[PDB]
Amino acid sequence: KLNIDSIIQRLLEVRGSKPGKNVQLQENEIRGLCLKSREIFLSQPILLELEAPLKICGDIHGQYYDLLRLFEYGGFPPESNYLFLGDYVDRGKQSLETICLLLAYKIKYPENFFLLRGNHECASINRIYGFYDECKRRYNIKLWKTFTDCFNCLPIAAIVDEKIFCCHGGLSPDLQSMEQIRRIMRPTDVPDQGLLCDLLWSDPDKDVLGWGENDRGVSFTFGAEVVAKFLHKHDLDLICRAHQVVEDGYEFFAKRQLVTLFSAPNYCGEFDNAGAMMSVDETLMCSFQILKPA
Ligand SMILES: [Mn+2]
Ligand SMILES: [Mn+2]
Repeated sequence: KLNIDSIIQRLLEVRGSKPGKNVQLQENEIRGLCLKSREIFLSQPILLELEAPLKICGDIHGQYYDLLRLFEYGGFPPESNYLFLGDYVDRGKQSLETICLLLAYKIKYPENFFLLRGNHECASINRIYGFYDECKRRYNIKLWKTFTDCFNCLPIAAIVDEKIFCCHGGLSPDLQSMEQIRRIMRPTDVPDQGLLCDLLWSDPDKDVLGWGENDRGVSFTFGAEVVAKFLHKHDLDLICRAHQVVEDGYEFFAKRQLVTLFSAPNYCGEFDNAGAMMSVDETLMCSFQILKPA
């Protein structure tokens, strides 16, 4: 029933245009993307095990023309494989086009295109920061609820070539074994405390040694020694996360043992930050493509 090729073509038809121009998909089509992608998310593991080559991207936040930019730098699927780390919606002006193209590509290339859950893929958050308002203005509240049901089934973390641990936010004090992530039940809303919360909300902090309070008013901050012990315990080389705006698009922490990625240049139209995209090759070498703000 769902014509994915037609949907992707219309979404990509606005390429090269001045940012702002919408793509008007039909309600039944956007609902179709949610229901079908949801099935795929539930069919695949909640802790993804992926293999290079792979392109990894951080926060997008409805900056649709910067998503299109990332693909023209990285290569449009299926030329390259992709892992996104969450926060697809809110703040930007085109959350709908952004999430729709991502879900379209997931349905089209389910073994070569991956999406993790960010803290904004939660009804309680995206009701406040723009996505609910965008859905209401352009379609209806029922469609927004259909996105919620989809988001509640997104995977939570990925391990790339048994060496890179990927999640939106960061580590948890309750994360002792990877089996604990695998035992998280979907669908679920993101709780105010616990493992799932921390994985989507925590931040690294240079001034903290162990675990400390997070200025967000939720989850914790973690220091470089916590990163060191986590990598050694689970025999990993790198934590790759997002969740925080960084000026150069990427930023290393704890002597290159953790990296923060952010893929929305000129975030909110307020910051003057670059976006970045991490490339991982077959030899497990990491490199970065940089998108300066325009
Ligand atoms: Mn974000
Ligand atoms: Mn976030």
